[PDB]
Amino acid sequence: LNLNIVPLFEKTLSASDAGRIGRLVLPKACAEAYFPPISQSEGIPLKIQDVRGREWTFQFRYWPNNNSRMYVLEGVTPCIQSMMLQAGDTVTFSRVDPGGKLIMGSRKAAN
Amino acid sequence: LNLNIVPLFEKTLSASDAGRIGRLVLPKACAEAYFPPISQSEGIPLKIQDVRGREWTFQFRYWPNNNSRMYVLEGVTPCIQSMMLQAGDTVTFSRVDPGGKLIMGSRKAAN
Amino acid sequence: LNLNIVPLFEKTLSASDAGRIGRLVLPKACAEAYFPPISQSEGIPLKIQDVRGREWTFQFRYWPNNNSRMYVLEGVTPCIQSMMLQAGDTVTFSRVDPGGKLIMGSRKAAN
Amino acid sequence: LNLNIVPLFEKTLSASDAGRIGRLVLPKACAEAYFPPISQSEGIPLKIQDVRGREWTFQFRYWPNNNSRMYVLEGVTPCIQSMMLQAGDTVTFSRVDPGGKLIMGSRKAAN
DNA sequence: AATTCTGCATGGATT
DNA sequence: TAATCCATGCAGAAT
DNA sequence: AATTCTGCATGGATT
DNA sequence: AATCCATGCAGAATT
DNA sequence: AATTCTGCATGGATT
DNA sequence: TAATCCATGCAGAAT
Repeated sequence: LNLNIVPLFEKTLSASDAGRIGRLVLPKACAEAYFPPISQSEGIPLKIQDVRGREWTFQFRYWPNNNSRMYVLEGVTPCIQSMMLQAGDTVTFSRVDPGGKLIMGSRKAAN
Repeated sequence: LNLNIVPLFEKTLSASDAGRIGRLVLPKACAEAYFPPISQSEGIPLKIQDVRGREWTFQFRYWPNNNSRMYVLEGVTPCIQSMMLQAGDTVTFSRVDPGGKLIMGSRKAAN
Repeated sequence: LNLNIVPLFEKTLSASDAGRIGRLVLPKACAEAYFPPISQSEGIPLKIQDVRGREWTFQFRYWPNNNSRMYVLEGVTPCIQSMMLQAGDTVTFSRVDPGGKLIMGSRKAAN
Repeated sequence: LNLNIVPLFEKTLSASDAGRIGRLVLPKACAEAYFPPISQSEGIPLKIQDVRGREWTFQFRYWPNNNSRMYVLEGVTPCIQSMMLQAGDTVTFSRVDPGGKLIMGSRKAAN
């Protein structure tokens, strides 16, 4: 056995995503591409560690938006600014295979 | 099957660690607590991935010093340069189980 | 407020303890005297600090094994090795008061 | 090489401690009992490891207050936020030997 | 030549 | 004091 | 044109 | 009547 | 009353 | 233009 980290996708935080309300809008291509598929209104909870083993629990959810859905991680506020990261910076999602483990990272703006 | 990340230790890079000399000094308590034990001064190769998939292979090695040992990773220059680390930034090592895979991260210095 | 460590109990590591499977077999008297009570043998996740300050989360669990049980901590091998313990060395458990925080420690064998 | 944690003391975080001023009042009894002695208002830098192995540097310092002193750690807001603590939670300090290193941990309020 | 690379030595800071 | 640790110095070996 | 920083000062709250 | 600490607060320093 | 949170629905952006 | 996406606004809800 030998494991490998695979990057899945990335999101740069909007002002809305960052803090306050507590939800992060996931790019919908990426959300269904790499995260679990859900049809249920309020979808599954997701559990994801960072590189230091710090576990986080979000609710992975949709909103019907017109014809199609809008994807969110709810319950993000501790993670964002327990990792002390504000708006316009980027949060990253990767995966450990085999086993499909979700791990997240975070890069601050280029300047 | 469920996988789990545990933090191992951190090192804040000295000018020699980030220097062109291409070596990183590991604290001896941390090297023996968390990296595989080594008998021969000629070390062992260690492979370490970051969040973004970029794997590195360093030589984990020691030097006789007084009577005790001094521990180093050699071959970090590709890694330093690539994640763009300077002296005073911090490199962190944590580990994935089962499989004892080594993963690294980094935070930039506060100023 | 001022804090106090109370020693609870010791185990001499068996050849089966830690190792590839990574479980530490607890004497049933000590698990029920000192660890939180558990009804289902799935157990609970338990958090324990080692003599290095490091916190770990192991699974506190049993197997029924006829009427009586056999109790284990799972996920101990990185921690045991961190303390440089080998079979025949000793694993120790202590309590911090107030608060009953559990500490996992170690003294190596008489030779 | 005998490893051993010694617990030193605890403090319950006030709204000013958990606040964003970033100074933590050490009770003068504990501050003089366990931290290195300081003669002069201008403090010394102090390094404290957290339970997950990350190093933090605060300023250990005092203020004249009536005839006696009032002691503080400055620069705690990122660290306090890191442990997801708020007013009424508890911060604890221990001393890992060999090396006399300070460890800071924390348990959240009873609810 | 003169520079870089290797392996250990040494010394400032801390326990 | 006495001891330890680790950032860096600095002598050969090698470009 | 604030906010944050400082260096305390004051006062509520325990004995 | 003491003492200790959570917080007020009034200038200085920094947007 | 009056701020917080839920679940959308609107409309600028970016294919 | 065409269709979505996604940043955010904003009413019934709920504290």
